[PDB]
Amino acid sequence: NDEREYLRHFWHPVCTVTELEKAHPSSLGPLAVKLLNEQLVVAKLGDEYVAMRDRCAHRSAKLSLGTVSGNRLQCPYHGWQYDTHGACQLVPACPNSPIPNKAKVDRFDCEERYGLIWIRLDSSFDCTEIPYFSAANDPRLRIVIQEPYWWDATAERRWENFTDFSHFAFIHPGTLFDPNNAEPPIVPMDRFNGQFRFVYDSFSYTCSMPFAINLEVSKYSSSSLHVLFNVSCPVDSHTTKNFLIFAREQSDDSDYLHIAFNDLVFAEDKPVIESQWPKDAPADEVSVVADKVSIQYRKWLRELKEAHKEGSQAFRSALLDPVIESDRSY
Amino acid sequence: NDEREYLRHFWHPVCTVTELEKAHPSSLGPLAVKLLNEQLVVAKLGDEYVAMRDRCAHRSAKLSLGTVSGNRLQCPYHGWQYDTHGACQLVPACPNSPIPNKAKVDRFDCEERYGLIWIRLDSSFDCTEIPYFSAANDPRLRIVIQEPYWWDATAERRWENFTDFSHFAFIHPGTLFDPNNAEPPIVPMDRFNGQFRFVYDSFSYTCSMPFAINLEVSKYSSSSLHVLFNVSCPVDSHTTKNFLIFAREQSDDSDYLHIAFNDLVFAEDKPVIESQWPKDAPADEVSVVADKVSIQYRKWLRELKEAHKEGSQAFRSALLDPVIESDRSY
Amino acid sequence: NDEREYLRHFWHPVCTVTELEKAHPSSLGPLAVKLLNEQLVVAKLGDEYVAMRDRCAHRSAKLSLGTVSGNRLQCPYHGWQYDTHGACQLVPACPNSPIPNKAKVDRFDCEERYGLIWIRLDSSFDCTEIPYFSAANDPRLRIVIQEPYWWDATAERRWENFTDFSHFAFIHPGTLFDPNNAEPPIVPMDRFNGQFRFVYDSFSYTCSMPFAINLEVSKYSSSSLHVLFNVSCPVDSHTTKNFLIFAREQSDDSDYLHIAFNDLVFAEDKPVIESQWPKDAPADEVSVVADKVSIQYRKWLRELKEAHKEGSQAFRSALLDPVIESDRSY
Amino acid sequence: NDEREYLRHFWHPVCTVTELEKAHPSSLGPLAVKLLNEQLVVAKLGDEYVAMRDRCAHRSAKLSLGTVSGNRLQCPYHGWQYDTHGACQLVPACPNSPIPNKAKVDRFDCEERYGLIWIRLDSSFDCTEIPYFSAANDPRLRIVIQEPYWWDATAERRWENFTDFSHFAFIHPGTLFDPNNAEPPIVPMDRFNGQFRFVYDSFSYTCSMPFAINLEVSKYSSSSLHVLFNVSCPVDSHTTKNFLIFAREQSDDSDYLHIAFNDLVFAEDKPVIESQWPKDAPADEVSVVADKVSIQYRKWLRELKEAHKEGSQAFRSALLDPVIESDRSY
Amino acid sequence: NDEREYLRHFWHPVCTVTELEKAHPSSLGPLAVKLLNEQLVVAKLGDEYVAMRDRCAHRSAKLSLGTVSGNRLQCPYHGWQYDTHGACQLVPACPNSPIPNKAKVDRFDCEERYGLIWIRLDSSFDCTEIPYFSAANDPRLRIVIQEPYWWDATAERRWENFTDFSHFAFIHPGTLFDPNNAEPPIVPMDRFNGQFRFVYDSFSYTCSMPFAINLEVSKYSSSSLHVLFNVSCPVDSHTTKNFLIFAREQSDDSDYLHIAFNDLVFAEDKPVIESQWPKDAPADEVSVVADKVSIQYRKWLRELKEAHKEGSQAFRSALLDPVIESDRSY
Amino acid sequence: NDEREYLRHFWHPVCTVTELEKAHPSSLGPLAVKLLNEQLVVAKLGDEYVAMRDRCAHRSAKLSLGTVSGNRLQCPYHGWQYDTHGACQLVPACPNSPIPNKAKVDRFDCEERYGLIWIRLDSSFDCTEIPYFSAANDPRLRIVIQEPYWWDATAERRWENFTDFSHFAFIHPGTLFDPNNAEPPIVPMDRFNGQFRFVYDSFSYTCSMPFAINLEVSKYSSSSLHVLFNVSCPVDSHTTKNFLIFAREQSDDSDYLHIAFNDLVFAEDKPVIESQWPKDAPADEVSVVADKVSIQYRKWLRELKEAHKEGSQAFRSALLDPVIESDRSY
Ligand code: FES
Ligand code: FES
Ligand code: FES
Ligand code: FES
Ligand code: FES
Ligand code: FES
Ligand SMILES: [Fe+3]
Ligand SMILES: [Fe+3]
Ligand SMILES: [Fe+3]
Ligand SMILES: [Fe+3]
Ligand SMILES: [Fe+3]
Ligand SMILES: [Fe+3]
Repeated sequence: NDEREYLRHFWHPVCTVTELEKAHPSSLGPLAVKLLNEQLVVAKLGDEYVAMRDRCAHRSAKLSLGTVSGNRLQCPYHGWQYDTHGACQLVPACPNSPIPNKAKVDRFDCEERYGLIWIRLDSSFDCTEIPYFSAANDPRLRIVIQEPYWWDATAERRWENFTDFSHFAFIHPGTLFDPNNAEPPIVPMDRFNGQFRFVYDSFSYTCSMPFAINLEVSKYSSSSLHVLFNVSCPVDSHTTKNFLIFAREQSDDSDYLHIAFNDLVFAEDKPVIESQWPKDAPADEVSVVADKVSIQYRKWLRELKEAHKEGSQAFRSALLDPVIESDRSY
Repeated sequence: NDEREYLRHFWHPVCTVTELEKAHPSSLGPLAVKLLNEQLVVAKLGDEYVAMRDRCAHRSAKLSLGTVSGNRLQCPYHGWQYDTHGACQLVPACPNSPIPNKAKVDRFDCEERYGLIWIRLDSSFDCTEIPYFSAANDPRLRIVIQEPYWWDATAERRWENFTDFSHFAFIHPGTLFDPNNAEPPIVPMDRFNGQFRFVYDSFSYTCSMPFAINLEVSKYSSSSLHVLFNVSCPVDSHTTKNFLIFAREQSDDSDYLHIAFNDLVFAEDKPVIESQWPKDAPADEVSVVADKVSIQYRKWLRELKEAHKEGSQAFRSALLDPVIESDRSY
Repeated sequence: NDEREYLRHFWHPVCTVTELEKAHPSSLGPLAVKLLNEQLVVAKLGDEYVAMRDRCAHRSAKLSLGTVSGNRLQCPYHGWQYDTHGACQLVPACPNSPIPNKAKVDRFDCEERYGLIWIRLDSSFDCTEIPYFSAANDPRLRIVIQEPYWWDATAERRWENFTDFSHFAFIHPGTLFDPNNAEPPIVPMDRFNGQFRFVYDSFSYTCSMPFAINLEVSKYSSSSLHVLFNVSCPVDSHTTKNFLIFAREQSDDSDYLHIAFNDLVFAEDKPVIESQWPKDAPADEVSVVADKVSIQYRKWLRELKEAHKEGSQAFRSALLDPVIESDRSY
Repeated sequence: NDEREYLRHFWHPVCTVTELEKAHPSSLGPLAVKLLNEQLVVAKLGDEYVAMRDRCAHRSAKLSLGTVSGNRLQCPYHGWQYDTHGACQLVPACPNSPIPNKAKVDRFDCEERYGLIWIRLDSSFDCTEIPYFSAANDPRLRIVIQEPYWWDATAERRWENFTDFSHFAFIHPGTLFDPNNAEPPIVPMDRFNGQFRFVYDSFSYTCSMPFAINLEVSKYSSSSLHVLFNVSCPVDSHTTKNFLIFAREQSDDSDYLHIAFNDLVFAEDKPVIESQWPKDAPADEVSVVADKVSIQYRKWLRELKEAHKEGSQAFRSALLDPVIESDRSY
Repeated sequence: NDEREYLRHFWHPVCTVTELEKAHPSSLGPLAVKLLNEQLVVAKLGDEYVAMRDRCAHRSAKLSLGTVSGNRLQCPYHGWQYDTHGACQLVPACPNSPIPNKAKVDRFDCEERYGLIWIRLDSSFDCTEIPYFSAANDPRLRIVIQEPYWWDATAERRWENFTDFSHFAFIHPGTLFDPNNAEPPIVPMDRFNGQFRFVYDSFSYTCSMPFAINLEVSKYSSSSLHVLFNVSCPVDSHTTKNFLIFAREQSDDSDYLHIAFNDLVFAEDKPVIESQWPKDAPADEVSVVADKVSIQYRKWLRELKEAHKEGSQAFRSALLDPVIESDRSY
Repeated sequence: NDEREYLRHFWHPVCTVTELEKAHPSSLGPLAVKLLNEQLVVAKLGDEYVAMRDRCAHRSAKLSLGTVSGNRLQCPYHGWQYDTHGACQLVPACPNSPIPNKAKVDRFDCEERYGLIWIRLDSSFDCTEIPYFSAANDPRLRIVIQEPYWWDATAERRWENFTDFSHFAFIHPGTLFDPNNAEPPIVPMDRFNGQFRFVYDSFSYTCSMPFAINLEVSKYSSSSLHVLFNVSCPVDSHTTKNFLIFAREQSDDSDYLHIAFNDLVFAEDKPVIESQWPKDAPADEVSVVADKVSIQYRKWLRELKEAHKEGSQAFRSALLDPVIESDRSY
């Protein structure tokens, strides 16, 4: 249902690498996944992470109950095998007949990065990249990948909560609220290279549109820096599979000191954000000046929506044209 | 859809008072309630039981997850606070900024009586009143408020089961059937003051429309009184939250003796009334002579539903115009 | 919804006889059954098994919560009695007044055979008959009736699964796959007397349309016959209630030896056939040559569907007209 | 613990035959049974039903997790095979070396009768036999074997419950109590051939000691006989596994008509008999005159207990010596 | 097991009055209860709360599954009736025989007070009274009786927690810890009339030995007073059924404002107190000067233990001899 | 009782390091653990993994419910704090009073190695060391620490299952059985340095007594290594917490490929080893030639158990004295 069609051009994370390896005893998958209400299967065929529609072209069985055979995905029902382009190469019942030309299942751009598996459902605008994680490569940093966490909220609403400042005092009094710096500021926001960028005082955001946040917290550079990377998988209209990867300089402490803390603040948000109805933000919400980030976010998604209808070039401009508001130089 | 629109003009019970006090440790509420598919929140602000739509005007969190602070209801997300008129009176993020005029939520007529909280969603026709309970104030009687009991059944069908005389022999054979009173009488039924009134020998029904039933019983076992006040709340298309208050003259025995008995009668009804399908009674049900109470009630509802269409006064007339069939005065 | 209407003309099994006896302590029933999204009640009235809409004419209660009384079915709410023709013959509340002419509930052809209760919702074409079980009569044979097994898949897909050959190697490797007889044959299929007939080499299939299969196996081991009779009740758009009656001539062994093995092959099919989506076979399924039985079955159903809209005798032609493709005498 | 040792000399039922067949997909078993706090395994070896300690000689694994292999039982751990005499005849790890003389597990008299598997743990007295079911042979009769029902009560208390008369009015008011035959008779009891015999007026009891009851009912309605055969497996100190086989000559009705009614009377007994504490009847129980059957049963058990410590032929006397109290010919 | 024998002379609460009325639809009971490992049944026979051993003298069935008939308790098995002295008065099976003299079940002192039902298992020292609740009678005070709450701890350990001062800072930081008055004092303790008495600054304890606490909190008499009455039922060696009744002057607020708060502080204690092992305080616990109350408590229980062995007069002295430590005059 | 007393002199693993870090959000612990029926608490105080009895010296709360504060473990009840020696260093209630000398809890030898935490309950014989893991430090190998897996089985029987050669054909037929290596060899077994050593062709076992097993495998499938280190922890009379660490040379594949495989092997063992009864192997088990490893191990344990009785040095000798059967050097 096509108010969300523009979302198909972006790269979305569907599972962790370790979720795929855990899925089937072979460690190759297949793993079933759902993205923007599409039912897909992921599997490692050879050296490629391949993503096809989880529906076989023959009698419509789910390839995710199949098995990986060599470099192919084998349907569990009558054993057809599919190659990295989703084409059937073996029909065991008539191995000497021709393979019908329609014996084919849709395939989607599937690439690994940062420890997660990303899928891009519609490549026809050739102008979106996998979101940016600042801490990959940086060898001073230890990187932990938390289990995915699922919310009954939309990627847009989850996004907005992660970049929200006004809510600390009420949802996170014990864990995030700084009573001396109690009231949030207004900050300039830049569009650059498909990302939103803004800073605090020091927290620095690089939000690859639509659903990814890259938050670099430094302790006025004195101590040492901490990076949060949080991206929402729009599973369906009501649901998100949410991924948090975090990196830290100070690696001497326990990973589960941080994992529990993150876990805690997410548990504080979840019941509120899930309560918001209607699940998608209607046009009768009343804002005030602290909501700059949420408004600017919605402004740009609307433009990306309209730009999409106009077509490829319009969308490329909408996404990548810079819109600088601050003094920082690019 | 809006075939139930007329029902919004009546007072409906949403919860017992204890339910609201129990809902949150402050004993002030808030408590969430569903009335005719509407999501509402109920709270004690100062001296008032207040009812609002359970949806914040900022970013649409459920206020039922919030907390009562002072004489206002404070949202869980960013702590906007709403007064007894549903107007925001504090935006914690910009305390030195003026509150938007649209920063308000719908408020509803909300009044406590008999130990229950009543809400009127539409007050425009200004002509409905909270059902009549005969045993309030009468200091000779001991009143008990059972816990709400829920049925997968509509308020109309719950009402028809309660005033039905024909089911005693079959659903309640060992608890309410009188062997040599096995065939039900046809009875005069008057409309007075927006109530149905009729008796049976005694059993004296005073049913404030649409969903309340007040049954006084001058026992053939006592020469002393016993009173059943039952009111169905239509929470949605398929289910009711049902309330039972009963008073008794012979107040010397255990409350639970009668509570257990009522609970058993309802247990005998419940499966059968839930089995009735469609949930709303269609035109092809075939009534008989002994269904006089069923018929008059469907007739009055149908008239009231029509009157609602033709506007305020035609409704006030269909409710309040008297119609006498028996030989009593009023 | 008129897409499945032609199926109402066939006899469908809804329950075993032992199901009807177990369903109520009388052993006469009533038992609630669902067929083609119709809610029905079955009860034993005298010497007849009769079937009615499980919805009482009076106030729409479910007669399946009622009791059998002599030779009628008694609604649990107000006690109306319905005879074998679905006619109300007693109304307790006015046992003298005349019973209305609308005091009837629809009655459906219902007759027991093979230990199953079969229902024909539409009899206006008068050309359909209960499926053919080869092994009734045959006193050389022991007949076990397995308990109904439910799947989340449609009767057609269930059917195509039962008659499939290509799948043995992949979902039944250790239970049905013969490595010698590893690749599937294409074999003549006859239409005779409304049944599909075809044979293997020694497996003889007789398939009373649409959802019944009678398979005779003259195993390559001795002179010891085996018959499997499998038939799918289409209870709604997504689910089947399936029955299996099996007969064997080597009958000195335990029934549970064959029940376990039967159950195991069904356990292997189930997750896969259930996985198939959409539940109903769409036009974009790619067949190969080995799918002959599938494609001929689907083609015959289509003729039966479109014969139905023509009228009575067009259907009877499409169903019963012989169409023989092999050299066998009928 | 030597308080219950005399019971090891009787045949006790441990499972139905259909239990043994259902317990493993071969239908040969093995099935684990518990009797008099002994853990046993039952399996079908060729034409014999054999019973062994469910504890393998080698490393003490449970043979009930094993498989039947030809005419032996195969331990699941290291594959030792035991024959009908409980002797190991194969040791895979050294199939040439001599099998030790201790490579044996205890074997117990085990023979099928009436559709049940019966076990005699001690055969050294050679004077006990499987209880007497009156209705085997009788081709006028249909014999139903109900599924075993478990109670948390001892076999004696189960027994005294079955033969009780005073309780009908209070736990079976609506199912067995006759208000005409309201008060219980005292009736002669004979000991003959190791059974208690007594009759009512038309109920004839034959009770093969200790825990079996054969009750024949020539009802006051016509010439239609009914037999109930009930027997308690003492599985430990606190619990019974009880069996009921029932036969009827009026056999045109459903089995489930009698199974439900049977089950209902047992449902009524169960909570009460289970409530009795201590589970074993202490000396301070106060009888009245109507407890004749109870007191004679308990007295006979005591003689059987103390005859046991004397030795073989003292027991056989106490058990089999006739002791007739009525005027009937044996 | 007889380290706890002295406890049988005290009055113990076993249930609330409303627990007895809820237990059976008659509102008369019977209700089963367990005290110091004794299995008892409570029932209202006439105007008396009667308590007997929950074991019938005939065949050992539990009278708690019976019913109250007139002024008697009727066993559920064979219908014997027991009067307020535990004597059988009716044997329905031989209504014209003599009633055996042993047809009797033990009866125990059973009296209601404060809304609870108290049982005294051993009256032979005639020198213990039901604990003292300061707020009964006082008409300025509203009295609420919370549902009983069960802990896996002993009455002695639960007692000591309720009178503990040192633990606020750690188990109740959010709810009871007063940071300005952070460290506990040492207070003089008096023995008077079987009660311990001590005060704070103002909290005033009157602990009727062994297991009852009566805590009067006044707000330096300025505002208004609040009374907590908490008593532990020593169910068995590991378990307590705990009763809290509380009274307040200020009755204008919700009962469930206090009930939730109490509930909260109990939830804070429960997992700690349950963790203490061994469950009974062994002789190797190390005390410090803040533990005066716990030591003095243990000193007196030991003396009551020894006094009991010496006999009645010794015990009466131990319990009632005054031992004044403060200046207050008696 | 103290037949397992000798086991207290060995180092035993109680938890993985992550288990301790995960146990409480601080990542410092505490974590409760049971070792040989002893209740202990483990925490990271400063630089040390500390193990104490999980029982406060004040009033016996479990310190595992407490929190780590500074370099001490703080009790949940009154907040006594214990240093790395189990001595209380702070009594919050009387900070200006001296701490009692008996205010201390038993402390135990506690050391981290290989990612597990080891405890030695008795250090008096000072002659045991933490088991040997061959693949620590070897930088060519990738080490994985599985989650602890629990078995209702003793450490002795778990060990015997792991070194057993005779069960492959039966418990693991499709996962570890080699068809033409179906009969197990008898092998030389040496005692060195308190370890059993033996090989099989290769498979090289190094089993530090009593419960550790270090198995190196130079594959016949690779010419590269794979290492299994398995150690059972006896938590009580009937159960074990089992640890598996494995290293591999070919580190290029998914950890989960092997994790899933190990988990499947254990799944095949588990039911069978749990079925073994009695839990501790009695003298009447009949061993055969192929049980050489079983026999030598029971022999060495029995000797060690005896040596413990005769004192420190006789034990140190029975553990450490070498005994060579093969032709290798050491
Ligand atoms: S469905 Fe995939 S092979 Fe038939
Ligand atoms: S959503 Fe309610 S205050 Fe922001
Ligand atoms: S609804 Fe069936 S009898 Fe009235
Ligand atoms: S334990 Fe039974 S074969 Fe070894
Ligand atoms: S047990 Fe109480 S009457 Fe028989
Ligand atoms: S019990 Fe641990 S500090 Fe008191
Ligand atoms: Fe947040
Ligand atoms: Fe009713
Ligand atoms: Fe199949
Ligand atoms: Fe009975
Ligand atoms: Fe406390
Ligand atoms: Fe193994």
